[PDB]
Parts: sequence; C-alpha cells; structure tokens
Amino acid sequence: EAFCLEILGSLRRCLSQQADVRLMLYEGFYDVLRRNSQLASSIMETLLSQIKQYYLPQQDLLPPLKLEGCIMAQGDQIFLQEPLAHLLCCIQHCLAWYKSTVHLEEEDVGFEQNFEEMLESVTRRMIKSSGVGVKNNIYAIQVMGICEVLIEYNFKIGNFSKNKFEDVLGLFTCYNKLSEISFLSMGFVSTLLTALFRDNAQSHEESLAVLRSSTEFMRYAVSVALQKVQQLEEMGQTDGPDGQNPEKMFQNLCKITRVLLWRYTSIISLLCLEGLLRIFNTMQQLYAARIPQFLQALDITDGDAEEADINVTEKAAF
Amino acid sequence: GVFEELLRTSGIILKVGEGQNEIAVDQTAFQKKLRVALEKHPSYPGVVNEFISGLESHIKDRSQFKNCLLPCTPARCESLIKLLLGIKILQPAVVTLLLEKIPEFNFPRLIVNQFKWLDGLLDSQDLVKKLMQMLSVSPVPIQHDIITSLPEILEDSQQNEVARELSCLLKQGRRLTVPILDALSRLDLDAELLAKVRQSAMTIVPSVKLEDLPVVIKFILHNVKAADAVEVISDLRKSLDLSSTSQNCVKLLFDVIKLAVRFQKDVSEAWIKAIENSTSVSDHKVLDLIVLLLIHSTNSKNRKQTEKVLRSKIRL
Repeated sequence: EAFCLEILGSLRRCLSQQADVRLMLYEGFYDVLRRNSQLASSIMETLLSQIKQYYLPQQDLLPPLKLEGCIMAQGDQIFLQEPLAHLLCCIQHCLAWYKSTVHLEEEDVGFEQNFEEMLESVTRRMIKSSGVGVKNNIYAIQVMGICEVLIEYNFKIGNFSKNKFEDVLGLFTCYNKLSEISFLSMGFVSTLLTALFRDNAQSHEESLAVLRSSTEFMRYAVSVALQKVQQLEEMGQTDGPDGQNPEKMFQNLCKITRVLLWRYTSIISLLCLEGLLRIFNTMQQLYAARIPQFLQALDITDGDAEEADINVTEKAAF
Repeated sequence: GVFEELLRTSGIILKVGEGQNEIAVDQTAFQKKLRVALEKHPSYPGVVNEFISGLESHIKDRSQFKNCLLPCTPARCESLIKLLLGIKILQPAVVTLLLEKIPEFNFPRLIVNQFKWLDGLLDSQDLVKKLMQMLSVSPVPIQHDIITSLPEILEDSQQNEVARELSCLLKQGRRLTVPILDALSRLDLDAELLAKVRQSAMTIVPSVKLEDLPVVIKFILHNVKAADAVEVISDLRKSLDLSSTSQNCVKLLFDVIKLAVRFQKDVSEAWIKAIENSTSVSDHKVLDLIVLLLIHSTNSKNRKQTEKVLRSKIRL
C-alpha cells in the first residue's frame, strides 16, 4: 500500500508553506494518526522532526524554546507565524494519544525524546504598537499559547503530583502575566480540567488545593469552558480533538454541564451563570434530538424511567 | 573509482546509462549511499568529491544523464540523477553539478524537471540567484523552464523577492509573462508586488499575439482579482479586446474568460461593467456581444440582471 506512504510523503511539502497549511496540518496529523492511525510511526516521525527542529530541546538557555523563529519575522516582516502554538498542541495531543493509549517510528523513540523535551519545556518555561507591534502580537500570542498547551501536558502529566501541580501554577501565573501585556488550546485539559475544581475531592486536597488555589487559574478554567462552549454553541464546531465528531461533543457537554452546574448552584458565580446560560442555549439549539438524553444527562443517573415529554415536564421541574 | 562503491550503500549499479541499475531499494538507499561513501567510508567530503568525479566519467554518456530522468527499473520512479539524487551536503555540490549541467543544457529542462520540486536544499536563495544568473546567457526556454518549477515550489523568503526581481525584469520580454503568471496565478511574490505586477498587466498585452492573448489574459484578469480589480476588467476591455486557429484563438479567449467566468464571480460584475458602463451602449465591440455570450448570458446565477443588461442596451 503506497497510498499512505506516498500521501504523507506528498504532504511533506505542506510541512512549512505560508503557515495556513501548517495550521491545518497541526490540526489534522492528530486525526489521521488517531482514527486511521495504524501508521502512526512516520506520523510521530514527522511531528518529531518538525518540533525538535524549529523548537529547541537544548539545556539551560534563555527562552524555554526558540520562539525567535515561530513568527512572521521568520519571514520578511509579514506576520505569518508557522505557529508554535499549533505544532506544540499537536505534539502534546498526538503524543499523549499514540504513546499512552497506543500501547496501553517516531512514536516510541520520539516518546523518550519528547518526554525529555516536555519535562524541559515545563521546567524551562516556569523556571523562567504599530511597527514592532508585529513582534508583540505574534510573539505574545505564541508565548501565551505555548504556555497553555504545555499547561495541559503537565495538567494531565501528574496524577496527584504537587510538583505537576506546581508547574501548573507556574504556567498559569505566566499566562496571567501574558494577560498584562483568549482562544485557549484546552480541549479537555480545560474540559476534564475543571472536574477537580467544581469537584469536591478525592485524595489530594493538598494536591488540588495547591493546584487551583488561586482564583487566577480558577478564572482561567472557567474562562476556558466559557470560550469553548460558546465557540461550539454558535461560531461553529470546536477547537481540539472533539469538534468534528459531535458525539464526543455531546458527551463532554453533558459532563462539563454537570460539573459547572454543580459549582454554580451549590457554591465567580457570575461566571457559572454566564456559562450555563450560554450552554443551555447551545443545548437547546444544537442537540435538538439528543436533548432527550442530554438534559436528562444532568438530572438523571440512568435513563430508564421516562420519555422526552416526561423529560420536558420533569426537567422543567428540576 | 568508488562509483560502484557508492552502490555499496543501498544499491547502485554502474549501468550502461539508460539501464537504471537500481538497488532493489531506493528511498533510504540513496541516502545510505551518500552516507557510506559520501559521508563515512571513502572520506567525509573527500569520498563525495571523488565519487562525483568517478560517476563524472559516466556523465559523457548521457544515458547516465537522461536515464536519471528517464524510466528504467530502479531500486524498490527515477534514475540516478533524478531517482536517488538527494544530498543536503550535496546541496551545493550537485548545485555546482546543476551549473555544470546548465551551459551545455530539454536536457537542462529535464534538469529543471530534476529541479521540478527539487530536493529541499541547503540554500534556495543562492540557488535562485544562480538559476536566474545562468539564464541571462541562455535562451528563455531555460529561463521559463526553471521559472515553471520554482514558480510554485521555491523558498518564498528570497523566493517572493526574486519573483519581484524577475517581475522587474518582466518588462523587457514577454517570456516571463506566462511563467510569472503561473506563480502569479499560484501566489504573489509581493502582496501589492502582485498588484503592481498586475499593473504591468493592463498595457502588458495591448497588441499581443494569439496565444499570448489567452496567457496574458489569464494573467491580466485572474492573477489577483480584487474588488477594484473589477475596474481592472474595464481596463482590459478597452485595450486588447478587439476580438481578432481563429477558433483556437476563440478557444483561448474562452479558456481565460470562462475559467474566470466561473472561478471568481467578480468577472461577472467585470463584464457587466465592460458592457453596461460605456460599451453596451455607445461604441460596441463584437467581443462585447461574444463576452455577453460568455459573461452576460453564460453565468450560473449571475444571469438575471445579466438578462437586464442583456436586453438593457439590447432595447435602446
């Protein structure tokens, strides 16, 4: 089968060409190496060559990465990034997928190398107009963005780690400092992120309370959920792994609604208001049919007692 | 002398020429062959230079020149120069080889096929300077030849600048008109570099030939058709639209006018302003009626007011 081999080898010449192709590739490498992804070896190989190429896994340097290039200054003063945010989020997602669930080519050797490079990116980031306004816009959008993507990689990187959580805090404080001078790359690390925030506890009350105990990162979590539900509700489909296949959307929608609704109702609450209000609008006007379960998804534990007119009446009740 | 020694890497036969003595492996076999001799076994660079000369004894036999581009069963779709012809350390080396292939030469156009999306090399800017430089000693077949291949797939940082360099050279001939117009159909060597170049385009073909009519029309309209490029349409309607083999001339006029008639919709408004503004009333071209057959009658949904202006001066 020379199909996928010659096809990836043709789209290699889409590896860096004007930086719109770069954005769709950084989005779509993950989908190809997920669903039709028997051939994830060379896929991770292409990501690995690219990432450890423009970005640098060097030691003890100035910036955590080598942003100088990911910018329209990487052309002729033109504002075409070749976005480090794109390839960064793509690296973190598609590596998490291929490595951790793939055995649960660029995948494995890239796995060791990306482990080193990702621990480096965390420790080396958190460890610290008009004319050049090109530089400020491009550089800063990338800086805050790479912060968000690495934030998610860490945010799932540690099960109960206070060290993972500390680096979460550091990335978040960096992001807030990026606010001083946003379409977060937070597909489920801002969708199953908040499960601990609007949760109550499991074990690491010290871990979780060192993780979110700011109200800066708490605002970052609520704002990721808010920006996200809104983009799906009206703008279009979605940002990360779960836009285009709306079954994932409905499932995570029912879940995030459950948790955000709890943290609104029982307990800043203006945010839970503003988000559930945007969301219930998205749920009446996106899942028309699926609404029969989806409203039930917040109020039920198992859908074995009633129908949708029973659902209209009883959900209006609740 | 270590020519077939380079065959030790992944399989290269010292064939007679057109017989592509492949390896039974190609894709990483040639890179193995430029690692084994061209990097490790004979010398770091020295094996590269000696093997260059050692196959260079073969380079008088243009079977091993043109079998490089030709079809013959390779290692398992090219031959020696073309099939396994990729070296990043051999970037400037086979670049000097490209200069050496340039002067005698087509064969240089098959070397431009060998460039046709060439290997992503050490520096496209030195390559682009060299390619344009050895075109001023040779004919526009080699000029427009290498303009074709670089015209879409080229470095794009000095690429768009060198594009504007040739579009600053694009006045003196009508050679670079079509070759520019391909990558000035694909892209823009500058953003209003495109717009200034299309500012070249209006008088760029006032009394042009037959085929330069369809080509320079494809450029003079569809290169960068902005909103105000609708007025662009009007300019052309004044200049070269005196509508005249001959049906082939009509076929090229139609190729331009009708690949644009349903490509970008603005040409609909363009032919509307070409007639209805000041031609579909006062001093009409027969190409006015023809283009009305194309634009003013042949629109998908741009026909209702196409009928309104269609009978508009059709009534008065």
